[PDB]
Amino acid sequence: AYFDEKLRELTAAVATIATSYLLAHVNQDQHVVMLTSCLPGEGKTTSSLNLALSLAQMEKTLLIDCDLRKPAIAHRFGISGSQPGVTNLLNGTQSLEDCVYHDEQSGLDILTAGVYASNPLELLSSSKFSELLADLRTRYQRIVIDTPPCLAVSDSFMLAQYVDSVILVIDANHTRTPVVREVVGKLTQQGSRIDGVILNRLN
Amino acid sequence: LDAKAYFDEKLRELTAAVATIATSYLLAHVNQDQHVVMLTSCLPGEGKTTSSLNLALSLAQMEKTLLIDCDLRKPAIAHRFGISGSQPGVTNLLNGTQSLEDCVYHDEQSGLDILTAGVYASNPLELLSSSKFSELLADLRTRYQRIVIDTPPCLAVSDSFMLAQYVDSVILVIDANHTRTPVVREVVGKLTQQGSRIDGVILNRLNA
Ligand SMILES: N[C@@H](Cc1ccc(OP(=O)(O)O)cc1)C(=O)O
Ligand SMILES: N[C@@H](Cc1ccc(OP(=O)(O)O)cc1)C(=O)O
Repeated sequence: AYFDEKLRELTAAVATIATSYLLAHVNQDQHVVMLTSCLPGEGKTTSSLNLALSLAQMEKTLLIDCDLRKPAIAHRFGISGSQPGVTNLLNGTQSLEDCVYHDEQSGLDILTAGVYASNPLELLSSSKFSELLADLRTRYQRIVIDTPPCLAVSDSFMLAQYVDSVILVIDANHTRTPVVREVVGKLTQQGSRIDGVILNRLN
Repeated sequence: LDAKAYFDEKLRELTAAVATIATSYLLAHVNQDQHVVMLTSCLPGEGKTTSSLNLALSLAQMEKTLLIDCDLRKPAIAHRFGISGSQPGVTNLLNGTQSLEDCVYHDEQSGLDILTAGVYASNPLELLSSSKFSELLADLRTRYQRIVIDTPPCLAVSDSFMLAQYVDSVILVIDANHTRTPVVREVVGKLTQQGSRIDGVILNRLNA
């Protein structure tokens, strides 16, 4: 049943235009961009690729899958589970060349989550992670980071230290605003600021 | 320089797709007797082919469906599924070069069956006014639950006024941003003053 997949993913794409516009033409200094939600199932992963796909039109961009717990990016580009990714780099198994997947339908570069890692937050709080991000900055104009939810784990409060912009994805049909207000509060009380929302509408 | 071209194809495709949902619903759940349905416009450039696509694709999820390209003059269907222009289709069948089996292309991403216009033919109205064209339609009726036919614009050539005799329903595709209603009212009259009746509109909105 293809036509409804076409409506869902086409809709998902337009729901990210104003966010993609702002980044491309207003805050051009925001080189590393982090997408997150308060809970699972709010459209965060498809908003991430859709954002990265459009930023790929004007800049050499990288999409990184950083939900090392339930990773989806590799799934949605039809990428191998074999394909080495982010954890592979941090663990020094493979190098960046044998890790980036190039979707040259689009020009986008994709760094998948990589093989399983039982220490996801340990890995992400690494100084091998901060070093990896610093190196990717000097190689890419834009980087888009898919993160796991803000209330499930602490990963994303950890990552936000490292990024230039946080975009908060919200299933406006179901997430309640007092929750959002609390998540915004938790970020504010450690430093990070929210630079924009994406309001998906799911059923 | 920017992503306007990328986002505008998506927005155009999304608007085009959404414009065919109510049409498809009506056919799937209200007018189930209308097995062969014809889409057309008054002029070129009104969204008619992608409306014929999405409609067929959408009917495919509930019924065994066939999309036929019958604009033998400026054909688009084959182009939009990434099918070779070589691929035999309607003209091939009418000219008896190929038979029906190694003519139909199956899009197995979607379940839809597609019959392209086929190789070029300089006798287009000649061919469609054939009897073996009607015999081809009679056979396709017994093989498909729905048949969706993309046809030429009404005011360019007369092909579609001829085709309407063979179909159970005519759907008129309209670029409501640009087509003017007295034009539409005139084309409706031309069908009204022969057999055909219009059973529904699809209102595209385009950005020339
Ligand atoms: N693609 C659909 C639904 C969707 C659901 C979940 C999803 O992934 P996650 O919840 O992990 O962000 C992505 C997309 C939409 O955005 O409308
Ligand atoms: N090519 C655009 C718009 C378009 C589509 C079909 C179309 O058909 P026609 O020119 O025959 O009316 C016209 C314009 C789209 O994919 O929606």
